[PDB]
Amino acid sequence: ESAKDMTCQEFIDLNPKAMTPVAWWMLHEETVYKGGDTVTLNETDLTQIPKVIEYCKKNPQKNLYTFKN
Amino acid sequence: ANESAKDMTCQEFIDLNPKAMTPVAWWMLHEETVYKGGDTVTLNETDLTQIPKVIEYCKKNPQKNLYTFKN
Repeated sequence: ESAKDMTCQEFIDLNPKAMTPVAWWMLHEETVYKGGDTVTLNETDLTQIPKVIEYCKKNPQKNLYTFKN
Repeated sequence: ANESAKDMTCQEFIDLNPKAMTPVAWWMLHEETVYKGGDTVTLNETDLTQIPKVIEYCKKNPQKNLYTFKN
């Protein structure tokens, strides 16, 4: 029941108010934080999160975390 | 307007895909705070104790907003 177990279909079906935190976590957990003094969205997220959504629409059966491959 | 992560109600939180609860709670607890983690972004022991308290808070107060946990 971890985020790494979430499918792309589950991701695109999330309450919209959950999609940004979930996408952020997938993109950033277990990576170096490069975003500055405070935790915030940054331009990388502006460009990547829409790509995650599109990737998951095209590949709903794949796990969300396969975006990183 | 009413569609942002900051606007999530406690009822919405307890109704989430269970796989989303930890990332949503983490973001609520950490967004806009000073980053005090190590080299990489990981859960810490404060998250271990606080995230269950977030779940309990929203179960007890479904009418309140998630982000009011911080108050």
